[PDB]
Amino acid sequence: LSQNFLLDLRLTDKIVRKAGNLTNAYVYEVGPGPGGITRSILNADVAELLVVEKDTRFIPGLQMLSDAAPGKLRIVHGDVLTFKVEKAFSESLKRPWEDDPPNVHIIGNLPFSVSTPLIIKWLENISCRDGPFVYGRTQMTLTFQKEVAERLAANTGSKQRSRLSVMAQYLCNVRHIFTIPGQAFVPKPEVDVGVVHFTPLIQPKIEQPFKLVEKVVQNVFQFRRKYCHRGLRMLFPEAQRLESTGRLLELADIDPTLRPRQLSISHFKSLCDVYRKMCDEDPQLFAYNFREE
RNA sequence: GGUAAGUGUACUGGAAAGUGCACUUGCC
Repeated sequence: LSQNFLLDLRLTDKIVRKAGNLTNAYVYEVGPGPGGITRSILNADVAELLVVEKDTRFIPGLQMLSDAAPGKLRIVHGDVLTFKVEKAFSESLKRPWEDDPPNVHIIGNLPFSVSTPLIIKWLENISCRDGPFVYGRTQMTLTFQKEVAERLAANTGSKQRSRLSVMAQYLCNVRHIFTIPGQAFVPKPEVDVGVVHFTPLIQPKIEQPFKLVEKVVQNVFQFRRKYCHRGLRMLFPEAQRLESTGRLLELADIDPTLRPRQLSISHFKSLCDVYRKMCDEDPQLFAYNFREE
């Protein structure tokens, strides 16, 4: 539940500029409380604004706008996590993948406790081209915490280079655009808020299943300041770990003295592609959870 | 020594913050 509100008509209006030209668009907004952005979206001449809101306190104020803008704002009382936007718009709007993005957009100012699990849920959806991505390469404009925004957009060798960097950037073009200060919200939180734009890639930079990249990225990054080989080890049961780790790094041409923050997405394609071949040869390797064995 | 803030720093795929460490400022 949200307890810090963005109501500056200057900042909500600037968020919807960064989403692009929406002048006949079908927009799905997830966050809206006081509808600050909601008002900003409707003044952009969208075709429809679909809006989901769990908190009932905000729905009378959203109806306030479904009448000041008749035939423009569809309201839904619901949970953005259970809600299926795959069926919220017509099949006529579905563009192919190797086309341009569709006329469907996601804009969102969720609580960070909702938006952080959800961006990963949506990243898996991009992988499977289902979910919000039945329409094609649906773009999304979301608010994360200043720090989380930088991790999604971080390049190699930087300090915010985390798991979220690779899980996002291999599937999406990611632009951390600007950062609103906490003082602009009401009441003020003890954090700053970043704004990030996602555009799904026609060809992902790793073509492996999402759960496979997940596992490689999770193990590379689990020991954070150390040699990246400290983490890649744990993909392999102890009995084969010495030989399977050396074979992994050598075939992928990875320097084991590299740190997790130093590995390009190219390095992950090589690690993932070779790890994919190891699981094809040993059908019971992929399930090795080192945490107990 | 115990404690609580603040600052810096490290980490977080469950970040409107949290935790470790260092220093500073107060207190017991």
